[PDB]
Amino acid sequence: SKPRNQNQVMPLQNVPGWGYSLYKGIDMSVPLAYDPNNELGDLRDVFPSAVDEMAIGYVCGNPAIKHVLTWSTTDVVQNPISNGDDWGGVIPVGMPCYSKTIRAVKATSTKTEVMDPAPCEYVANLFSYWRATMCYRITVVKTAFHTGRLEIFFEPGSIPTVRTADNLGPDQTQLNGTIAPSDNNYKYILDLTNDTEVTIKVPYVSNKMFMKTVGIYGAHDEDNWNFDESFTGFLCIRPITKLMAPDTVSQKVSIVVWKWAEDVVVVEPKPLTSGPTQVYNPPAVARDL
Amino acid sequence: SKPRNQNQVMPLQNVPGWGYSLYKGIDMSVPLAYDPNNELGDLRDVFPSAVDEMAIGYVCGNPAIKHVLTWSTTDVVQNPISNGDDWGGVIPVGMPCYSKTIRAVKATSTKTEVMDPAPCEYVANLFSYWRATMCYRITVVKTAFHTGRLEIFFEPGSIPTVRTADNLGPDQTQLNGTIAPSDNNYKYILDLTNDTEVTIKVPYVSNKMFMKTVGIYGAHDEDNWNFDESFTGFLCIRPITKLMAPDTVSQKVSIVVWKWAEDVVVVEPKPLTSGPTQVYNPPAVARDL
Amino acid sequence: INLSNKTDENTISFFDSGDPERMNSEALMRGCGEQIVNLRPLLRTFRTINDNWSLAANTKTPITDLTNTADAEGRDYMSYLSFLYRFYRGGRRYKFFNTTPLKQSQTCYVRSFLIPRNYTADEINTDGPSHITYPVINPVHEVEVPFYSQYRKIPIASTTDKGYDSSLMYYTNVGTQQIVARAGNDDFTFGWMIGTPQLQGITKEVAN
Amino acid sequence: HSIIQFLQRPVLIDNIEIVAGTTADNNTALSRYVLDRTNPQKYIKQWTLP
Amino acid sequence: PTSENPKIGPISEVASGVKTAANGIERIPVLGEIAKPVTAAVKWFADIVGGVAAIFGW
Amino acid sequence: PTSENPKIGPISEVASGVKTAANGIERIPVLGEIAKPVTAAVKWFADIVGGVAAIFGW
Amino acid sequence: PTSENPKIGPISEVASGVKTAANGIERIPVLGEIAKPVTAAVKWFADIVGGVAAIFGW
Repeated sequence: SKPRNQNQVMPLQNVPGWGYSLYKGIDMSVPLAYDPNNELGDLRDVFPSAVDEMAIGYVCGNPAIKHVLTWSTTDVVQNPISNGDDWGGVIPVGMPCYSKTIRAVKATSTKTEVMDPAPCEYVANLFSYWRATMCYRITVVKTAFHTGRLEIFFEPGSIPTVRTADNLGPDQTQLNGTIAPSDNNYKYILDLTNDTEVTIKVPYVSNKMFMKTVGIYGAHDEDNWNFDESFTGFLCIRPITKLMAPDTVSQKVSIVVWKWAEDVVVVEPKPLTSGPTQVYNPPAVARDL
Repeated sequence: SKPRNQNQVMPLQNVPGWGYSLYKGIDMSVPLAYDPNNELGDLRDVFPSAVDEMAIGYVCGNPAIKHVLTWSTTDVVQNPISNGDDWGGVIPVGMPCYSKTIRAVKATSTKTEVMDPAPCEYVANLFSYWRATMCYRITVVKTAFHTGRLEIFFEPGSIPTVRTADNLGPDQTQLNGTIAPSDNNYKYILDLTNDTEVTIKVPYVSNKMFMKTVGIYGAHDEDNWNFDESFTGFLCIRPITKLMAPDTVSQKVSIVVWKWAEDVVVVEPKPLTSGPTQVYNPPAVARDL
Repeated sequence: INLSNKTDENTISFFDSGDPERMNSEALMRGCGEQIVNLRPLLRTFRTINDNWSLAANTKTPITDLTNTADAEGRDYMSYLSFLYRFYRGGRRYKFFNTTPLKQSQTCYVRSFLIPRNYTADEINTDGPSHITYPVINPVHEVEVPFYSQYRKIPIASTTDKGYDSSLMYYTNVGTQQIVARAGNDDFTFGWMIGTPQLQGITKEVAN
Repeated sequence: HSIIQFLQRPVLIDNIEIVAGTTADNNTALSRYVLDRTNPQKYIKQWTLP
Repeated sequence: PTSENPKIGPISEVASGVKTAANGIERIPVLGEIAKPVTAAVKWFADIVGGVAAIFGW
Repeated sequence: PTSENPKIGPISEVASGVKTAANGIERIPVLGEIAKPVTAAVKWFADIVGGVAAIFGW
Repeated sequence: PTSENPKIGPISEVASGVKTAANGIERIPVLGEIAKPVTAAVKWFADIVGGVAAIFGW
């Protein structure tokens, strides 16, 4: 009735929380429930949309405005349109962020840098390396009486920069038609006579399989390598023909640029940043920290 | 709903790291990843060669030069050619190393011994016992006007040695045709009239199933047994006919010997050495240690 | 006779011996019990690179501080064999056996994080995946680092880029001494086969 | 001819003249051992590629 | 799936019924990602409507 | 394989597709040592292209 | 074999090929006590000659 053991001696390891950082596995979490098989139903008639809003292709596919430039009748040809917004004319091609402002408050002056990310950039900040096809919708706010020719050309590699102590910005003097000819650059010349828009998809090209998601985080005169290594290149928007406008309309137009990503790939679930992911909560007044 | 246990009491052993020194088994290493089934792909289009460079037959099959001798017109017949390099004329047959130099630096004089290994020797140093078919390519650097006959004969067993306080070397006086006749030795007489080359494979023969991988490591007048026990025998290269050369060419030729192994077998994954495997990093100058 | 210096590719073997594989397999059956035919299995094995690696409390230590020497030494197989090649790929595995001779606190715990190679602790966050052990119930901290790379292969030389592959960061709330053993994952290997370096043997002091 | 073909064109890079009995690095034979970096292996020529 | 572990994965994989590149920009119906309607597909609901003896305490 | 342990080995052996003495001097194609191409042979890739419910978090 | 333990024994029994009372005085060929020649009967040798992917490190 009471036979003898015939099993062997199991070897073991007292390692609680094995693989808790993974997404797949059998969790040893005890449910404070009635049924061990407690499980909610499917998502029918929960959210206003039966679409999966958590897929990377649906988030990084939500475009956002990153550039609003001012193209005046004075803007010179084959010179990047640098009026109205930061990073004027130049568009670093990539999922990471390239633009940041410094909030300096006070003795001393504490400086924290703020970012203006699109959903693609928000997502990329969560990982170490990225790879994607970057898509840009370049719209012009004009009338039927503004005419002009716009050149959008892609240049691979690092970007000419005027590096500061706390930020980076493009050197507009190294992007003129003399120093930066577009004769051997993939480009699209857009006529504004009647049309206003062109969407531009830039596939992934680099000597690396994955670029960095650092971007402008901590980027300045001393820390500048990762920024250059976070992008495949840059677009530059230069006038082929001066803006044509009678005195019955505005002597300027606004160039709006939407940004999103397609064919997205993210590699490491750890950021590359000095510090963690932190959301900027704007204080009540300009004196706070 | 809540029945009773019917399982038995498992016997166990808290033995973490069980079999970590083996090559096969299920590793309890936690991956700092996203997927537990993280796995790279195959090696297509990674390295310049789709060949397996990690197989013992591909490494020990990479030959290397171990002897460059100088056969002068003065060299006597049936005497080993001992001019130009160490271990002159004699070739200890085996995967281990047989040659080493002593770097003596300073009171005191610190002496460390350095080795010149071929890939077969590099591999053998990682194990305790070896067994292989040793292959030697004996080339002669000459012209069409040098002629001669060369005798390469295999002698099994220990080698005649002039043992020093820090090294071992062959006794050239016990290898002359008088003391060491080649009449009852496997050999190959090579004519140099037009040919220059003969590859010689020496199968494994010994009263042991495996020889030692120690070789010359720590070998000297006092420590000499393992060296003799690390080789199946030795080849000796002696002139059957003096070197024939007019005064229009060099009065000497260079005998180059490549070494590699085939049908290789290694036994224990632990070296036989006093100390560990250590790579000699040549210092900047001769004063360093 | 014709004047010429040529090569006839003459080959000779010295004995009427049996098939070498027969004899080798018999010898293995009688005196080894196994057969090593490739050197990747040695990268799958764990070998010691340090028997005593002391750490300071509450300090995030990158394991590069140790491997950068343990690779030049040549004691382990991942180092010895690296001197034969120029490339590598794949991930790595490390084991930390506790050798702490004193009680520092009522609760000793060990923690491992990711980090880009050749970075410092003040250059990286502590987020991302992690593994935590308690040396008192489990004195063996086993962890694996995947091949999170911008490149399909990694060279064994210096590069202009930095942070192009992942590594390990190690943290502890107390001063721990550990035996460190490393190895490669089921995907690690090397590339070009090149020549060998010189080997270091017995050393002696002589009061001349 | 395409650019590829143009790049497949053999180009003369160097032209060496070794003379016997010079005892120069061009005629200094490969050494058995290298104990110090002050006594490295001597080469005839070196080419950084590509 | 070539795995040297007899347990190829930690869990039993469940099929979706999706005809889209999951990392693509096209919409994905979240109901086709899994089948968990009000049916015997759910464990406790199957237990109830099948009248098992455990929901009664036996 | 004569083994008195019901578990003859620690792992499940995978076949190669090699026609060479592994300890021999002849080249060995490293792609024939294992099949892990871009196919359903890889676990996570099969999970993706088969659209399992776990890659979505279910 | 009447055993109330589902695991009747600790190990998997291997047959011999012997025709003799083991405690008898007649000789017993020790090669008929087990089959472990140079064949696929041995685990590592079968691994080698069958070219499995583990002997290569995969």
